[PDB]
Amino acid sequence: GAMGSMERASLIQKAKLAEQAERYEDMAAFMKGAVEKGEELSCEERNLLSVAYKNVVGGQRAAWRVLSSIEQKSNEGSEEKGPEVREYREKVETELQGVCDTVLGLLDSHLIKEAGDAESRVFYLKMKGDYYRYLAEVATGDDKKRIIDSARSAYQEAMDISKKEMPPTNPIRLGLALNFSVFHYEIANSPEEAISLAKTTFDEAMADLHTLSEDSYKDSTLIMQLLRDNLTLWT
Amino acid sequence: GAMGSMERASLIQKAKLAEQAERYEDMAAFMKGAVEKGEELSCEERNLLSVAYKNVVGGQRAAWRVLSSIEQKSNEGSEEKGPEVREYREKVETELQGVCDTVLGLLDSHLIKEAGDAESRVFYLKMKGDYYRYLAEVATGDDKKRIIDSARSAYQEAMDISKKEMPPTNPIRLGLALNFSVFHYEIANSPEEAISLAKTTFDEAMADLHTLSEDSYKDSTLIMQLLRDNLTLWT
Amino acid sequence: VRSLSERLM
Amino acid sequence: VRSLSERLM
Ligand SMILES: N=C(N)c1cc(-c2ccccc2)c(-c2cn(CCN)cn2)s1
Ligand SMILES: N=C(N)c1cc(-c2ccccc2)c(-c2cn(CCN)cn2)s1
Ligand SMILES: [Ca+2]
Ligand SMILES: [Ca+2]
Ligand SMILES: [Ca+2]
Ligand SMILES: [Ca+2]
Ligand SMILES: [Cl-]
Ligand SMILES: [Cl-]
Repeated sequence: GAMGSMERASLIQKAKLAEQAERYEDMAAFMKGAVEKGEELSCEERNLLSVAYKNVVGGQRAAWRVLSSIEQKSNEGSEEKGPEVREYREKVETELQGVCDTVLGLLDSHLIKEAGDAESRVFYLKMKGDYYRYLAEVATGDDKKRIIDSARSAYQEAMDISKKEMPPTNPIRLGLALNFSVFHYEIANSPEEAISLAKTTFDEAMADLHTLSEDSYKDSTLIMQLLRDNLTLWT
Repeated sequence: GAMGSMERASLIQKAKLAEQAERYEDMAAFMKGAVEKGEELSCEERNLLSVAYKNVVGGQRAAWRVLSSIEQKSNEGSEEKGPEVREYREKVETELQGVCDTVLGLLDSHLIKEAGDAESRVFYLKMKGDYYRYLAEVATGDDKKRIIDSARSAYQEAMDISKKEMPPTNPIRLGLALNFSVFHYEIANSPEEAISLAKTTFDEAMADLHTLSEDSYKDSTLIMQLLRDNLTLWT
Repeated sequence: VRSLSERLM
Repeated sequence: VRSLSERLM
């Protein structure tokens, strides 16, 4: 890899600089290089990895949605405009799939298999579910069902560990439940499951807030508010 | 070039789609491909070219400024942090210089030499001044003076044509004067020249507004407001 | 309107 | 504060 000659610590330092400069493609390349050193990642490093790729794929998803909407309008009384909209939507889609495959490849080689603590293992399995979910958003072929089931399976394994090993207010556990609820609503055509999961997650977190410091309370309630916002949109 | 196999019209169509999707690197690559077809550019196409590269270089400039500030703080009681800040600032700087060189190369091969009408020739010479100005922002070596003079010379030629061939409210003429005033203030250490140019430009445009339609009035006054905002900051 | 997923810190 | 240059349409 092009980062093979750079020290691990320098890659992490430069990822932090890239974040400050809003250079998320660079940030992701630095963090990929750091993962490829073969050592496990600390909590801060795991979050740097996620921030970088979430920003990269987030821009791709936003662009894909714009282009997909234009394409769908073109396929209604609509003047034929040639293959260009489809071609360019396909170009962005292929790039997005490539980023998702890269993240999934890092998780499979070898972040998940070396992650034994709940905070690392749940984090990575959640990420696996997320990037399969992003693949599912653009999937249409003989693979859509299998991609959806791969997302579901990763989220389910993460959920099972999180419920056994983490308190209901743990921010990773909350973010996982939030994203699995989004999977149910937006991917799996299961709005009732989404609503039930969001409600139970919110209520069980509410009942555990009394155990938390001021700073942890702030962290947990911020994520709980997203559960509440979705419940307001969904009901 | 990778765009050599794509039709000119398809490149323009995809540049417009990339703009809508906020994919400015793609937009710039499409417009570079369109320029390399060898035909002159229409007014709309010239603006697509400028929008694309302005967005690309604008992100690079913003990142370079963040990194340069971090580097300068590191070189004051400041703990030594190694070569990483300098290296990464240099990486972004080199990328930025490469984008500027690409735009300057398109202008030199062969957009300027084929531009005979004032609206095209002034537009391209202004762009030449702008991209030399962006090079000057990061220049430090035995080339800073020559880069500054290249920006000045391009802006001056554009100014001379614009004053002979365009009314004082023409939006290209106004944007040129605005950017040349910024050159004087921020690059050439000539704040009085900047102020004088902004004032004369604003006043001469004011006196020509009566000749304009409602839509042209809106276009011209929007740029005049930037001249006024700078004068407020500079005085 | 699309559902809200987990946000960065 | 940095000077304002020409803006896109
Ligand atoms: N450079 C960034 N963006 C981040 C840095 C850290 C960070 C993590 C540990 C120590 C110091 C900083 C982040 C973090 C923490 N948690 C916890 C769950 N709420 C979520 N994100 S994020
Ligand atoms: N796709 C974009 N961004 C743009 C398209 C056009 C455009 C130009 C001609 C015809 C139709 C559209 C732009 C334009 C025009 N002028 C004039 C000076 N005020 C500045 N920009 S910009
Ligand atoms: Ca381990
Ligand atoms: Ca535990
Ligand atoms: Ca000509
Ligand atoms: Ca004229
Ligand atoms: Cl394409
Ligand atoms: Cl670097």
